[PDB]
Amino acid sequence: GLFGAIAGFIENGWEGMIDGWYGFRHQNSEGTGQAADLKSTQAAIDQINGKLNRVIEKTNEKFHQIEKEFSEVEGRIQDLEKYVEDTKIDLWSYNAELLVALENQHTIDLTDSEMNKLFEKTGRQLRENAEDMGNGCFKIYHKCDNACIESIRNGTYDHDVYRDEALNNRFQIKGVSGGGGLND
Amino acid sequence: GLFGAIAGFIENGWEGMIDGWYGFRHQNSEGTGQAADLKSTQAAIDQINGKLNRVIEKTNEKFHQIEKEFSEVEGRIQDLEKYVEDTKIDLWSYNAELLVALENQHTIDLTDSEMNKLFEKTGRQLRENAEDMGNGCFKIYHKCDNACIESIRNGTYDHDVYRDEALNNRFQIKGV
Amino acid sequence: GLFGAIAGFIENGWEGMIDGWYGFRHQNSEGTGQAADLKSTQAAIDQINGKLNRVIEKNEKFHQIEKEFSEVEGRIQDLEKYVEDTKIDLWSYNAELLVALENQHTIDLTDSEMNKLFEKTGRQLRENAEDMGNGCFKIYHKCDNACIESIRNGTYDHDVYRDEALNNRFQI
Amino acid sequence: PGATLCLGHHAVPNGTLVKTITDDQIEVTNATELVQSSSTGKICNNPHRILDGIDCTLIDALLGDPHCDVFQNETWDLFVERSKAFSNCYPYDVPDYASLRSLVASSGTLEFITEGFTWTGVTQNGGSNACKRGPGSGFFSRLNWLTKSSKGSTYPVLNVTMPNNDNFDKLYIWGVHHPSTNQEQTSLYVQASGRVTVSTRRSQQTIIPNIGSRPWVRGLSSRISIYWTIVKPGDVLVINSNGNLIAPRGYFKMRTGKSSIMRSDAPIDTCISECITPNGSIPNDKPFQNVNKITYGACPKYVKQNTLKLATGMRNVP
Amino acid sequence: PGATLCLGHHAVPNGTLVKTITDDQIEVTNATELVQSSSTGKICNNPHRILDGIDCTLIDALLGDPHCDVFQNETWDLFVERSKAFSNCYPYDVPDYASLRSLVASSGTLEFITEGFTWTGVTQNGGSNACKRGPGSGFFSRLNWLTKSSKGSTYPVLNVTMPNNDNFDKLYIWGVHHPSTNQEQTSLYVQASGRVTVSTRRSQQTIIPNIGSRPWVRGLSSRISIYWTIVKPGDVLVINSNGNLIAPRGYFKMRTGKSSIMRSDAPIDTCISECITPNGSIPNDKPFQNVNKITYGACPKYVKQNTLKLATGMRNVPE
Amino acid sequence: PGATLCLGHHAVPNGTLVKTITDDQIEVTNATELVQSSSTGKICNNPHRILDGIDCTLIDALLGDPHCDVFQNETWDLFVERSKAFSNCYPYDVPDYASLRSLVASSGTLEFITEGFTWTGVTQNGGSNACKRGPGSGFFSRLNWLTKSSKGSTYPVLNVTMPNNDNFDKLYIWGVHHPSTNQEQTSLYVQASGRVTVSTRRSQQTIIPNIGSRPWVRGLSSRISIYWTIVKPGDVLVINSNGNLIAPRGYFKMRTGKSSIMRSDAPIDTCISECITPNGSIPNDKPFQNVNKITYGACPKYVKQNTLKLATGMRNVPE
Ligand SMILES: *[C@@H]1O[C@H](CO)[C@@H](O[C@@H]2O[C@H](CO)[C@@H](O[C@@H]3O[C@H](CO)[C@@H](O)[C@H](O)[C@@H]3O)[C@H](O)[C@H]2NC(C)=O)[C@H](O)[C@H]1NC(C)=O
Ligand SMILES: *[C@@H]1O[C@H](CO)[C@@H](O[C@@H]2O[C@H](CO)[C@@H](O[C@@H]3O[C@H](CO)[C@@H](O)[C@H](O)[C@@H]3O)[C@H](O)[C@H]2NC(C)=O)[C@H](O)[C@H]1NC(C)=O
Ligand SMILES: *[C@@H]1O[C@H](CO)[C@@H](O[C@@H]2O[C@H](CO)[C@@H](O[C@@H]3O[C@H](CO)[C@@H](O)[C@H](O)[C@@H]3O)[C@H](O)[C@H]2NC(C)=O)[C@H](O)[C@H]1NC(C)=O
Ligand SMILES: *[C@@H]1O[C@H](CO)[C@@H](O[C@@H]2O[C@H](CO)[C@@H](O)[C@H](O)[C@H]2NC(C)=O)[C@H](O)[C@H]1NC(C)=O
Ligand SMILES: *[C@@H]1O[C@H](CO)[C@@H](O[C@@H]2O[C@H](CO)[C@@H](O)[C@H](O)[C@H]2NC(C)=O)[C@H](O)[C@H]1NC(C)=O
Ligand SMILES: *[C@@H]1O[C@H](CO)[C@@H](O[C@@H]2O[C@H](CO)[C@@H](O)[C@H](O)[C@H]2NC(C)=O)[C@H](O)[C@H]1NC(C)=O
Ligand SMILES: *[C@@H]1O[C@H](CO)[C@@H](O)[C@H](O)[C@H]1NC(C)=O
Ligand SMILES: *[C@@H]1O[C@H](CO)[C@@H](O)[C@H](O)[C@H]1NC(C)=O
Ligand SMILES: *[C@@H]1O[C@H](CO)[C@@H](O)[C@H](O)[C@H]1NC(C)=O
Ligand SMILES: *[C@@H]1O[C@H](CO)[C@@H](O)[C@H](O)[C@H]1NC(C)=O
Repeated sequence: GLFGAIAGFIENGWEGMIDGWYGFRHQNSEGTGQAADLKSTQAAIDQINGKLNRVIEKTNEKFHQIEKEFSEVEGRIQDLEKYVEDTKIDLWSYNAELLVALENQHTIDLTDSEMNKLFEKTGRQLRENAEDMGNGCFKIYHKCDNACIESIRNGTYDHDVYRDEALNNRFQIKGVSGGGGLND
Repeated sequence: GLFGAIAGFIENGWEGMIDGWYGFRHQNSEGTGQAADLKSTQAAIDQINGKLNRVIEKTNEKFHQIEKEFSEVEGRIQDLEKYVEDTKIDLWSYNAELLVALENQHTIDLTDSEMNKLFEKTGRQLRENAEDMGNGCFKIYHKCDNACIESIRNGTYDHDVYRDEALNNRFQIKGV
Repeated sequence: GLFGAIAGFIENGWEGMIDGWYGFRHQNSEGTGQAADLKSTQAAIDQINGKLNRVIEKNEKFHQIEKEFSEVEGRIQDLEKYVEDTKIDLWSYNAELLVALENQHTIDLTDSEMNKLFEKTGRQLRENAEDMGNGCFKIYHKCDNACIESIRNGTYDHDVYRDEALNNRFQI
Repeated sequence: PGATLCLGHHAVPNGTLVKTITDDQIEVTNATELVQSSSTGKICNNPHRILDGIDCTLIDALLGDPHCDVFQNETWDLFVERSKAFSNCYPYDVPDYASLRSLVASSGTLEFITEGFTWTGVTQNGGSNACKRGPGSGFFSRLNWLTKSSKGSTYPVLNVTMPNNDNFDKLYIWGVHHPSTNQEQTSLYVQASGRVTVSTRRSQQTIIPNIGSRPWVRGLSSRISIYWTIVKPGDVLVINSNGNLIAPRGYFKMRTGKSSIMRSDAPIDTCISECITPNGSIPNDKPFQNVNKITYGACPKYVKQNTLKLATGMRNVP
Repeated sequence: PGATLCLGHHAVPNGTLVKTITDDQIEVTNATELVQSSSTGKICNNPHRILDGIDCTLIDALLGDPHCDVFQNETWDLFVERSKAFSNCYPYDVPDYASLRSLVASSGTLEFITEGFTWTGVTQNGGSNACKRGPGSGFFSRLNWLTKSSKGSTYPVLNVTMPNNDNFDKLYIWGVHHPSTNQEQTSLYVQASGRVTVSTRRSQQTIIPNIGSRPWVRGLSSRISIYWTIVKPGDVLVINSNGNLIAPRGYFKMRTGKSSIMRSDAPIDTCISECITPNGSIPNDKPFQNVNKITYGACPKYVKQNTLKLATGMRNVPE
Repeated sequence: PGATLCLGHHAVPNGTLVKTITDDQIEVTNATELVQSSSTGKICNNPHRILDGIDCTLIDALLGDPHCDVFQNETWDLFVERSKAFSNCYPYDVPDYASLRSLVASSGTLEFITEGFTWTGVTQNGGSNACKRGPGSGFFSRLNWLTKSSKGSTYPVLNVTMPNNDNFDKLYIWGVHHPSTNQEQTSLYVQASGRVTVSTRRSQQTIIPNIGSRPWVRGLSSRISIYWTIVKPGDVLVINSNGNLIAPRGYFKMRTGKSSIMRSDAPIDTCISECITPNGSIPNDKPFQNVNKITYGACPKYVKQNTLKLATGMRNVPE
């Protein structure tokens, strides 16, 4: 995939995830949980559908045509009839095969792309409160009960609320005299 | 778009931006400004012209051909003449339909791409002195005057000059 | 390129790298080196090769229509010539469109594999490095050769160096 | 102290392999098949008007072979010709048979309007044992076999004319009789050599009968050759002949439309389907099909592949 | 005390919908039309040589139908036939008319060379009042109607030869006369039924005339049937008739090139277009056109779509 | 005291230009050619059975022109007709020559089975100095010129029948003789007018000879016209004539398969090659070719471009 998230830094999919194409697993003080993300899931589905409906839109209607089977040998004129029809099937077989190979290449990349888009969105929303662990997971540097997680999934998460707590946990250096702040 | 910036984290386009395809808006101690970016605007344009010039390039001279209309019913040979021309038109019709659809998809995606590239390009300049606000905007944590905004726009900006100031603002931290 | 790595924030390529399509050049205490990343190289080459095998995959035709004529005949010869000329134009179009599409996609997937390796590296480095904006990472701690190697085979434990690096980054 | 948030995508246990530009087979979560590769083996009697030839070819229905009389005036969207069709009238051929069959099939009608030809001086309505009609002798319903006058022993130049003052095209089917011996030729037509010229203002056909021995076909060595003439509105038919004329009795109305003809052995049964193949109706929800290159109606296009999977989901990584 | 730098892209007040792989309609900032769907309605006389048939068909101009005499030795890139054209000579037919029309149209010239055929023993330059040249009887200019000698009963077996000693192909047009009655047959040609055999070294045609009535046209019940023979260099024509021969007076010069013929009722005009349709010239800056499947020149390709919009700008997002 | 780790990609000293959707020419490290534009100049004799006609056409090999007797019972995948081929027997034509040449070429065989036709009342094995065999006159090997009986000067109504009791289709080749004078007609066949009628249960052909002069070929103004009839299993051939019959001696076996014919002046060579063009074999490791639109075998598809470059490396951006 072009974007490197599905079969990329995401190690593998979730078979337990059965109500969405993309989502969030987490761990916090109240344990683990899972939720599909509807927006990115629908975005993929709408595009695939759009594509699906382009390709299967009924366009072809023909009635009286040339003969394509013959019961006697005639030479020149029958040669050309067979030639004409053989030439057409080949062109259409080629369009056919090219279409699905191209389309599938693209379906894979746009679904890889959605995953990637969801990951960057979540990252951008976290700001300085988390770090990209490099495998599709963010490590969140403050206390984040279930209400909190839900605020990141629904996009209401206010980073400012936690920035002080986060930065404080995040950049502690063992060798200097700066662990946590102890001012009240 | 596959890259998530246009109709993506950039909420919308600027109709007042009329001197370029991509560019910057800013606010600093001296008020606000807008400026278009040339490299990305031309990179997009050059790509689109390249393909428009390919597509519309004249490539079809035909002179004597088969008849395509008839004024008497004839049977076999005329059946073949109509079938041949109708087969042809259908294949060229498919080609043309597909052509435009593939191109329009790519066009939308490269322009999305050029926009994303300019953003990443600007992110890398700023190093640790600013933060991606998640909507195509950077909060810059030092005092950056017009000369300074202009140095980010023309690509000469020196982050070390502003780093100690910006780092100190980014990481200031309140107790409970 | 769509991804902006090749002919993008990487300014040029390395003629000296003759054993990979992608790789690392490093500088540290111990000197300078260079290695190819075999995985991203193999991913590129695998995708080019599949694309090639599909295209150069072997039609067979035998008795056909005549295509050159030694006598003026009119209506039936007209049609025969038209059939063949129409055919040739249609395949000619296919051929042309095919390579243009493929070449466009080759350039972009190789740009893509470059970008993916640069990002894989950045994620390993966590808070211990900064992206200089030209495809280089400034590493803020003492990284000898076995350290550089650990990055290149993806076993670099970033916690080992975080303390050192963090204190070097946040300096004056 | 902290939390971890993990972004992910779904997967299924075992998905489908598809082709791409760079991979021959790669696994995705769902795919859909784009080639119709099968049929029920029945031709749907709806929505097209199917007309089953059964024992009759279209041409035998046109000419009027007695066992085809039930087809008089029929109309069809599709005429279906069967393997077991047979001719049972006077042995005949049709120069350019494929064209008459084509143009009649495409017209979609056998509406026949008989006209008052006057054949002065000859005997009409001849019949053969090769074409029986009940226990009697007979002939193609639409043709009029003419011979020397009953008691004069004379055959004149017949010279009749018939104008088209209608607003449609008229189709005339006529014939020429080829005897086996000179005794037969002069016995039927008096003149040692016949002639048949059928013409309009701008076009003409003139035919010379062939005399000779031929293998028996239904007890006879003699033959009829079938010809046709289209007469547009405003034009005129003229028939001229001094022997061997198999006379037209009138014209077929001609139409333009979606009508055609198809060879097939598939039965016709209750269902609705826009697309017909010799192998039975097929669904047209897919863009392509591999059943038969011969089709009729709203049809998927014929490709050589028997399968083409279109991916409808992301790459599958379990 | 700080600053904000915002990245962004332009938008316009009103964008164009276009089709994509994924979307039936999506708004971009700009697009361009790839299908030509309009014509000025006139055929441009440049740069292709246009000959307007007017009252005449090519075949009638080829044969020498008198009101088509103005087309003698003419040349064209495109011959234009009007539906108002009409025949005004001896009633005739051309077996495979379409092929004669095509091969001549494709040759691009009615250049005719008379040759000194000798018709020993017959009256030449026959004429009819169905084919008037001015007030009086006449015939096609390029054909020569031979009848019995002006002595009572003689029509010999005509037997003549004409060699192609040139380095181009020669096109001979000739004919067979079909009288309307037996009296007519023997009165023109003496013999009860005639014959015409025209042949070269590797080909032959013989046509037997048929006596009988055809519908009345310009006073006649008779017909002439037109035939042709191409003689290659080195080959030699032979004409062998014992009646009913409508003779050639020479040959047409054959050529190869871009020449054709088109049925149109569109006025010629003084302008330029490379592409011609029965509808007039159309511009060829677009790769496709929806005007007519019949074209001539450097033309956009015919497609069944009347519009195809090619996005030439980014996606359009105004809020 | 830190470290730099750089990410990069390779480059080559001089790479190759390719086309893309957006760029006419853009440099990549490496491409490959998809259009075959060269031939070895010679036709490879494996894996297809090539048969060189040399001086002979297929129709002459079929009929049995004496200088073609070598080709009796020959078979081929590809029959090769040389431009230098010539006829040397009775001057003849085939109406619809191209179709007979097509269906025989496509049958792949000239296997002949002589049959025991009985020609009662007529002299057989007519010959001509236009076709010379051994010390005297001669004729086409597979045809049988019938003339009047030697004493009595009498030519009967010929009536033979011949049933097909095999399970294959038989091809019969027969013909009609067109004399140049009545005197010649009657001295050969007695009857002033001849007639040939060949029929099966499915079909019938009656041909009437035409008396008169065609151009001199090898001494003759006379001509023979060739016709053919296919007789299916369970069917029967009836031949009925009272003059001018060029009778058959048997039938050609008919087959279906991959057989064809090609016109070429390429020498034949001992080599292996799946693809043949008039120019010689071309390799088929590319999908397209610019060599000839005429091909036989497993062949690249003909296109108009003489080169198409397929990039197989990254974009090349030198230092
Ligand atoms: C020319 O030769 C052909 C072939 O011999 C002759 O045709 C033959 O004529 C006889 C009698 O007219 C036919 O015979 C019969 O067989 C059927 C069963 O098939 C039977 O029902 C009859 O009672 C009778 O026995 C024979 O079929 C027929 N052959 C063909 C091929 O038609 C022909 O008569 C000869 N022509 C002349 C003018 O002599
Ligand atoms: C065979 O029958 C045809 C038709 O019945 C006869 O043709 C007819 O001959 C007459 C006498 O010349 C033609 O008549 C005239 O009508 C035109 C207008 O159409 C008018 O301008 C003349 O002044 C005259 O009144 C008639 O049109 C022509 N009919 C047809 C259909 O061709 C023909 O004469 C008969 N043949 C013989 C030899 O008996
Ligand atoms: C009808 O006219 C043609 C042409 O005038 C006559 O054909 C001619 O017959 C003479 C002798 O048969 C041929 O003469 C010779 O010339 C060749 C060289 O070309 C030479 O090899 C011979 O020794 C002889 O001198 C002449 O070529 C031939 N003409 C053509 C063009 O075919 C024909 O005889 C006339 N018809 C009748 C039956 O009189
Ligand atoms: C549809 O009917 C055609 C009958 O014509 C079937 O095709 C024949 O298939 C066999 C082997 O599969 C071939 O050997 C014949 O050459 C075919 N005939 C022709 C003319 O192609 C076909 O299998 C049927 N298909 C389906 C799906 O029913
Ligand atoms: C170009 O000319 C043609 C023919 O003169 C026009 O096409 C006819 O269009 C009507 C309705 O558009 C149909 O009823 C006829 O069937 C057409 N003829 C055929 C066979 O297609 C056409 O519309 C003109 N186009 C332009 C651009 O003016
Ligand atoms: C293959 O052979 C053909 C003829 O044998 C060559 O084509 C001819 O090429 C010349 C050069 O343009 C033309 O003027 C002729 O019109 C050609 N014939 C046709 C019908 O196109 C061709 O050049 C040969 N190929 C090679 C590679 O030698
Ligand atoms: C055949 O149709 C014609 C059409 O009007 C009619 O005159 C005639 O009586 C019909 N006979 C039938 C319906 O069999
Ligand atoms: C629209 O695009 C076309 C081609 O890209 C260009 O000619 C034109 O100038 C553009 N129009 C505008 C509004 O810029
Ligand atoms: C051709 O082969 C057949 C097969 O038996 C044989 O009858 C005949 O003798 C052979 N032909 C020749 C030229 O002898
Ligand atoms: C160029 O590419 C082709 C196919 O990718 C390959 O066969 C060849 O080895 C490459 N050449 C170089 C210079 O590596």
